[PDB]
Amino acid sequence: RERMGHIELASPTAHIWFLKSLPSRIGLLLDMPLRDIERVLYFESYVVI
Amino acid sequence: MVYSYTEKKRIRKDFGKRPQVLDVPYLLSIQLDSFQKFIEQDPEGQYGLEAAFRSVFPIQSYSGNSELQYVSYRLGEPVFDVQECQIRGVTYSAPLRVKLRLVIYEREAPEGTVKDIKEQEVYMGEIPLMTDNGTFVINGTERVIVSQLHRSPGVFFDSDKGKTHSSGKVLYNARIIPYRGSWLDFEFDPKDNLFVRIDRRRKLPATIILRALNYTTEQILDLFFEKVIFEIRDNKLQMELVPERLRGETASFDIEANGKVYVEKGRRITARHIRQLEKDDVKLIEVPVEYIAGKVVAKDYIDESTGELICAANMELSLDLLAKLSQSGHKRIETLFTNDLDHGPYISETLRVDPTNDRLSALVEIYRMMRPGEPPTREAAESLFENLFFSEDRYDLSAVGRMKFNRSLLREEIEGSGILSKDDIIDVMKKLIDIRNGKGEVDDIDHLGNRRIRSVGEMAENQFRVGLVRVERAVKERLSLGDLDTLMPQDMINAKPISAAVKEFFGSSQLSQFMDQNNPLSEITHKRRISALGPGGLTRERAGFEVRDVHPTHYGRVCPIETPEGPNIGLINSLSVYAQTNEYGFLETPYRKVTDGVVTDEIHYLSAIEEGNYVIAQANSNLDEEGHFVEDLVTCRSKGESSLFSRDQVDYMDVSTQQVVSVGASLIPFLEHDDANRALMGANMQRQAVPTLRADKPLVGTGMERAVAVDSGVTAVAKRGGVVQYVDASRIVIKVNEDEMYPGEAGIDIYNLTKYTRSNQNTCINQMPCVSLGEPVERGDVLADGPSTDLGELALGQNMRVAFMPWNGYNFEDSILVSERVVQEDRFTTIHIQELACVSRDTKLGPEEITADIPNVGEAALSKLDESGIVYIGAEVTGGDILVGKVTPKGETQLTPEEKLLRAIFGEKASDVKDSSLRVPNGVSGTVIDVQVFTRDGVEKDKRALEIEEMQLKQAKKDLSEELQILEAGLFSRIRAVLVAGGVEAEKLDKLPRDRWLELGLTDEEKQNQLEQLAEQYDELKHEFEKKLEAKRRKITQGDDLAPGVLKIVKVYLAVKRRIQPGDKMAGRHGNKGVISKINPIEDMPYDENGTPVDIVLNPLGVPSRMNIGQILETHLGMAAKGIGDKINAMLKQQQEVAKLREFIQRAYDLGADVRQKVDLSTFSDEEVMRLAENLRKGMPIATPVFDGAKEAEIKELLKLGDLPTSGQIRLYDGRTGEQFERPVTVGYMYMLKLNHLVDDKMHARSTGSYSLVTQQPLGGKAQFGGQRFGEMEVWALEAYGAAYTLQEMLTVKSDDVNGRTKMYKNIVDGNHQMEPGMPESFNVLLKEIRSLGINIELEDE
Amino acid sequence: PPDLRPLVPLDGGRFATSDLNDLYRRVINRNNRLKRLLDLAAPDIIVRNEKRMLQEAVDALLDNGRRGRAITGSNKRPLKSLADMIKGKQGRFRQNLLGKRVDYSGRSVITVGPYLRLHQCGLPKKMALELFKPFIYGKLELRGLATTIKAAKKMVEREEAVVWDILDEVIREHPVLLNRAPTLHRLGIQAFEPVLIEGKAIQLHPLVCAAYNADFDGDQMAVHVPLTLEAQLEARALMMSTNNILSPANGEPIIVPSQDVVLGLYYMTRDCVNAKGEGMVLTGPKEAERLYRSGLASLHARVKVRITEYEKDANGELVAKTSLKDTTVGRAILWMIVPKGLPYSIVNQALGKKAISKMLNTCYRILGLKPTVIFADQIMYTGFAYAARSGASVGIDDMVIPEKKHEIISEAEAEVAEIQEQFQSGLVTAGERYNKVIDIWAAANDRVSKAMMDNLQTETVINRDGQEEKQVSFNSIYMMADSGARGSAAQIRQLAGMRGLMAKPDGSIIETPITANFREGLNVLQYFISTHGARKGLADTALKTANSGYLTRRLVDVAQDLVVTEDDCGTHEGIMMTPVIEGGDV
DNA sequence: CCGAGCAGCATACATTACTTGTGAGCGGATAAC
DNA sequence: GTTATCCGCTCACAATGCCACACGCGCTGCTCGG
Ligand SMILES: [Mg+2]
Repeated sequence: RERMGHIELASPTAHIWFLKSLPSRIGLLLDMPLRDIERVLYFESYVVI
Repeated sequence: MVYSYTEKKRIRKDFGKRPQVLDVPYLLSIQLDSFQKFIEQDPEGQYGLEAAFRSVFPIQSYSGNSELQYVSYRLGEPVFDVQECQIRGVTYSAPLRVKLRLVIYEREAPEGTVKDIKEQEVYMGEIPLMTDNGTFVINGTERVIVSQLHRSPGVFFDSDKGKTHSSGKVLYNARIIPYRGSWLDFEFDPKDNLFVRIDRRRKLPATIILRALNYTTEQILDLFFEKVIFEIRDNKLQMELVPERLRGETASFDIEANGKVYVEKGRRITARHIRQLEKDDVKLIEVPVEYIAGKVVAKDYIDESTGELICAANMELSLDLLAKLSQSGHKRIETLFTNDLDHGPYISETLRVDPTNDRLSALVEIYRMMRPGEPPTREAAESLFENLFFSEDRYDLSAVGRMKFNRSLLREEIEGSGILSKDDIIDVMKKLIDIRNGKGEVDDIDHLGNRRIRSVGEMAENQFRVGLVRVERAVKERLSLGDLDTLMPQDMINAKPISAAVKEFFGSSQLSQFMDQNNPLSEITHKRRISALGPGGLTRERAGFEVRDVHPTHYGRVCPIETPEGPNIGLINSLSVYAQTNEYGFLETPYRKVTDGVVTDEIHYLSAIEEGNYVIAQANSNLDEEGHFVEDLVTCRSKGESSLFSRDQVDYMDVSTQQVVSVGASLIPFLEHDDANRALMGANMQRQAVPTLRADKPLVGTGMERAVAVDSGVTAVAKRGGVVQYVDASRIVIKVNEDEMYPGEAGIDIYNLTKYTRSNQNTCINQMPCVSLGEPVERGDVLADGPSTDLGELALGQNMRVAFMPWNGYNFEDSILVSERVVQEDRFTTIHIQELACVSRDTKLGPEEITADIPNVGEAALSKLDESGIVYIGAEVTGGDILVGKVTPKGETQLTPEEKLLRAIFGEKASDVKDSSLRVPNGVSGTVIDVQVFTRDGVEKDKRALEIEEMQLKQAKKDLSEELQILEAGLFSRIRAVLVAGGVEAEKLDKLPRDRWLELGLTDEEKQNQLEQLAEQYDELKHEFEKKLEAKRRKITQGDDLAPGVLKIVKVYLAVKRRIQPGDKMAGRHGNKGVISKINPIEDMPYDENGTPVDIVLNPLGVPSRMNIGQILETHLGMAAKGIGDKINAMLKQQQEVAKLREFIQRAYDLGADVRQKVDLSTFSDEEVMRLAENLRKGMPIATPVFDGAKEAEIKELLKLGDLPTSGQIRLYDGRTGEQFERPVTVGYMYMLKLNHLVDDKMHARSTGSYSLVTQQPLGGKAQFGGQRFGEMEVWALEAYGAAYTLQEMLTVKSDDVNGRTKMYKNIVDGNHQMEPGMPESFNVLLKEIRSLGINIELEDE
Repeated sequence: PPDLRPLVPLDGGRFATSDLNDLYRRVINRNNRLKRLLDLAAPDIIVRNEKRMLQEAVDALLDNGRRGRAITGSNKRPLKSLADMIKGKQGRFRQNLLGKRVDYSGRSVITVGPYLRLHQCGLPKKMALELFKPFIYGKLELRGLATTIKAAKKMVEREEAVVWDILDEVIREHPVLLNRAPTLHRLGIQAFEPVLIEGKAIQLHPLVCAAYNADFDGDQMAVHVPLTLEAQLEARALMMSTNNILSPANGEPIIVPSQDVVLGLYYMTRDCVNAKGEGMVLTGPKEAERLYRSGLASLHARVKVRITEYEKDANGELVAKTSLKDTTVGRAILWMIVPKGLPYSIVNQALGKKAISKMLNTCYRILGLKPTVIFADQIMYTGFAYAARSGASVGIDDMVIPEKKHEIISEAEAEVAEIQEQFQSGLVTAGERYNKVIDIWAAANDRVSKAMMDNLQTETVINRDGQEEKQVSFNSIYMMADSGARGSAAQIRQLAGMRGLMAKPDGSIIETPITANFREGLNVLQYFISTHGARKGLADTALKTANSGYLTRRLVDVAQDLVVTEDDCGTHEGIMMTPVIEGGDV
């Protein structure tokens, strides 16, 4: 009833709460419109760093 | 004289003056009819299976020139019988086969085929038939599919009354809904811009779709406006004028014409001058060129040689551009007619906002809108738009819907295509634009003219077509990839999806549900019940306070008084008594045709709108026996309202008073004396009634009881009249007369009266035979009363002697105090039957066996069972005992084959025992009455199974043997008649038995041929009956379908003679519910001066608040009925002569003022009068129609017939003291029901026990032995008081903190009420759930 | 953790897969496949799409809401994500944390049981024997009647003749909690002392059942047993019925004798002008009681009775002033219940319902609390007693119709007829015509109502030693009304007199009203319109219940913090309370 | 050669579906310097 | 033109409590199996 498990994700992944909970935490934290953030999370864009 | 043999037993005295003209129709007429239009081979292709078939067929390949089609279909008779299907636990399915012809157009060649393959009768699943009572015997249970009331497909125009934009600019939207497709609609933006929308997509300025249909700006502007011409004459541009145009609004200058001046240079031309202009017939008006400012031109004008366009189509106009263009022509300047009130400029604004310009741009715009992000080609968008509509398959208007549409636009041709059309779209647009202007009018949705019912057949064929289109796709792709000519049309299609769809519908539907089968009335009202929920229908969440309210057109088409109280009022509705679905699907009600002045007895059925046309009279309009209203300003209803009208103004009378209410409310005597708010709960309580031991007629009925009993199923009604040959307590055997019989089938027919059998509400059903032995019966007469039925009359409760007076508060608020005499006579003791099923799996660890021995329990727990391991039929078990009888393979993973060899022969069945045996649940006692055993074929048998199968075999064999006996009797009569008419055989065929008959001999020549005939047909018949006995025996002892790893389902039944007790819930028939409070001793109830006590004593303070005086009136009439009965009892105690008793009864039957029935009491046999009187010993049953009830004066006269006081009030006496109550109290005989809210289903408590495993809390539910739930509001209350410690202990140590609660237990058994609380494991579960998310939540250190 | 998402089994091996395991399997499967792809040279677009799919699956697991759905196989419904196990009416908060199911309780259906005292409450033997089981085990261990716990379980299983004595002992003062299903306000849960009864019903005092807003239509009630000592004493001190006698909302008394006793007392306090026994002198109330029970004097006849009404001249004293007041036998009998406090003027009146509330209020004001609860219980007892002894009974011939109703209705009919003719004669606009029609109809309705009232309330014209005298009616109806026992005159006139106008579904008012009444017949149209109104009302109730529930739930979760901590904030700013004046009266 | 487990599948599609009432972030039109 | 301003567009997010009862709860063609 107590012990928890963990999954070593084979690649990083977003946390659906902080992405789609108005106002999106990531959006305000990055000064980036949420639409572009969604378009780059789901692999249909690019972002220069 | 018109009364059947059933009626002549107890003919109910009938009040009511209105002469009924139309007998109440077959109550279930909806359901069967529905399934009829679903199951018969309709050659018109309009509806039924044919409809779905011809909609999906003919399929083809990927245009691969290989087609499938159906020739016709058929339905083999079901393999089982409705009783056998219901008891064995299998649907009452019917195989469905169809003639599939497959053509293969070889390539390359034109239309033609050398490769044809004709595979008939392919087995595409089985469909559940509808029994002759409208139900659907699905596996085990008996479902009923309610009809669903919903928006009719078509078009309608809603106002959207200002709820948006807070502007009072009400924006009339208009929508078109198909039957199978994507609906469409238009809206007026608050900027007066039309906006087209597909079902729910991004809004689009409507005019775009116009270009989507080969329509340029020119045609679009032409089809929406009036061309005001401007002819450039020698000067002044004399445009053509119609007076109402300039009538309009403010004028600007003088409008002189033909020399004279007709309107000065003023403003807002007065109607007088406009009429004067109409007189003068002006065809042209000299106007200044400056006036044309807005005036956007329609025709697209170009220059004569420069190629370019000097005047586009619907761009604008302006003086500069006008002088710029008129240097080429002109002679015909066609502009649009604009006006802010009529012919409003609502299309020009749209074409302004319209971004596109060309048809292909329209296609690409609609294509992007439908599904964004796709490469728009010509073919892609074009095919998408030609599939959105204009496609027989992807869309259909449901010719009923085509009628609704085609009529809502005032067109004439009712018939029409089932597909949209450009003219239809532009007509809808024109209608909507008119709605934005003055003319035209919006139409509400709750009006029955727009809400159609959808029966079982229609929804069934809908689901069938849905399940069919997917197998169509599958067979198309398989025909594509698969070979052209090698196959046989029996495997490219699979019955799996068809069966899956139809079975998931009939079994697990939002609409279908197990029948409310605890009462005949409940059964009926649940069959003819109209719902508004379900697929394609609204839900109770988004219902809205508007829909539930009754619309003035509900009168006669749907009952307004019967509807479930609570979260769904008005959604669920009971269909009216005389109501009847239309050909298209609307609710048409009968009406009496009124000629000029006379009221005919002819009837017409009318829908909502047809009735709205005429003016309808009323049934309470007292006639004059010749079609004439004795009044003049008769009340009437013309257009959804009530008003007075003269005698020569009506056009249709109501058929009968009862047509306003449902069959449910129809059973409420003196209904019109009750508040609707009470009659609702009255009907609803009447539905939930419960059958008793000795059902008995209700003294005050409404005549509808005979019809509702005989039209339901619970009664075993005779098929063909004749003589009752043999009656028993379980079987009936009738010998039909010589007229209604066939060549074979000597005439006997058998009715197996279903004895005590479970129901979907765990209450008993039973058909005791009502007819005696040898009494002749006619066609369609009740031969066995069902549950809560008496002599073919619906009889739910009992006629209890009640009195209205407070009794020491034992009936304080609404309670009820009864007499122990009611308990002693078992007037209310019901029977409760419940089943318990034990399954025998086949675990991969090992199979399941039902052996008698149990490894652990003592002798007691194995005493009830038999040698096989099942209880005997009769052991009065109690909660905890063992019904079966089952052991399981417990252990696993030893893997010592040196011991496996031991326990494979020496311990073959003593290795891994475990007593997972079916015990009766804790609390439920009773008697075991029946045991069914379903054994999976292959699994060998059990002794009890063999015994029950042999018993069933014997029962079946008895019928065939009795039929064989009657056939042999006829055949030996034939032989003896042949072997006596010559020979001669005189003292042989009487003394000599059947031993040597089939081998004797008369003279050979022809009589030996007679012997050949009548002695070879003998053994031919014998062989035939042997064949059919073998067939029945096969059906009895064949396999049983138990799919997912199960071997033997053993079902055991338990019966309880559930008595009455303080705590049950009883009610009359007027919503006067109440909890029974005390079984007061008989010597304490109030009692009349004649020593008779009173059974029930109600509370009078319940009448004046809940204003339903009807019951009291009923009660009065009750004491009338019993009165007569009492008097008759006198005539029956002393053996009074039959003539005198007949005379008295005859005086009784004709007491009303002017009653509809006139029985004579003559032409009744001097002994049939005696049987009738004996049936009337317990009181004269009285029929009072719903809205033709007996007035109080008739009740006074009836009481005067007896020796009872007219006031209906008698000086009582307190059984305790012995002194009389002053103020003589009311006492009568009221009918009283009993509801299955009985106390033994609610009272239970929980000290300790099991707990939920995910959250360590006690379970919820009486069955799970769980405890009550302390809810939010309970906690808020508990903490409202300063009950800190109470709330704390109720939170932690009562329900959670497993260590804390075990400590509390161990500490409270030790006489110390101190708690050691902690952290409720529910909270730790919450911690672990949040922590399972990315969130980190901790308990702070300090 | 695994246990919190348990794979619950079935009778065979058909383990019901909790959707959490399904989501986790989906995600871990994406992860394993993606790792395997990462190892095999990673075709770039392939691994791209695979990471996208894994992101989608993880999003669905954390919340199935956004990004479409993740529907289970062949069961067209979304899967409970983690958030779905926290939010909503089934989330852990509103489902298990805030309100958790209790293992130590029970429920049943409530009868009346009008004999028990105000703090007592009925309890079925079965329910008590099931609830107090641990206490019974403890008591048995004490008396040594069963040394082992399993022996005591067996003894309770057999219900030996000693276990009932034990149970009766163990609850002699042990309180208990009774609760109604919708617990709207604080009184929805009260504390009583149980009394063992038979059957399975739960008796409860009628007054508190008027407080629970509990009828006897079969409404069920839940029981609870406070087991720790703190909780027992807390229920005894705080939520015992003899503590809650004023609503926390208004300082009005919640213990109001509702019906069936106000009728009783009202009948006991009236005055027939010529009743058997009128004109005597009684040496006291007990004398009148004996004179009545012996069947010599009517329950209500004017007499001269000596009465000793006590008083409190100085604070604490109780003087007695033995007066000789003109009264009736009934009032004198009732005087044997007032507890040495209130003056005689509290009884001498007709003593309807508002009068009973006033009497109880002034008794709580003068004498304190304990004599007031005893006095209220005595009132309830005597009210039921003499109500039964009265035999109040409504018959069909009780409700009368005034002999002008037919005439008034015919006259108003002539009026509306000539008005409508005037309209069709072009003398008044249709709207003002409608207005005139509804106006004359309402006027005729008021006429009929007043006529019915003036004929019913005083039809009793009796004579004493001579000619004739009028008096307030003795009709059963209007005795259930004038006393305020049940129903108002508005419902009476809607029963005997004309039913009046009725309302369209939209809210407008039909021209032609329901000229008929309940005692007479109702035509089909009239019943139809009444049904319009009734269904409007019922739908309104069925929606307002849920809406008000949501409202109060929002309320209690914005003020749930307020607790009075400080004893004196020490400020000077308040509001200027002034009597409200809407323009008319105050 | 079909019976008994499995792995990732909106069944592939056009599924689909009127108003629910309210707040709140957001993108195209808008006034001003 | 731009910079800040505002207004309609679309999406998230709530829907009384209990009680009881009922019903159901993947599959399926690929995969492991003889
Ligand atoms: Mg209630």
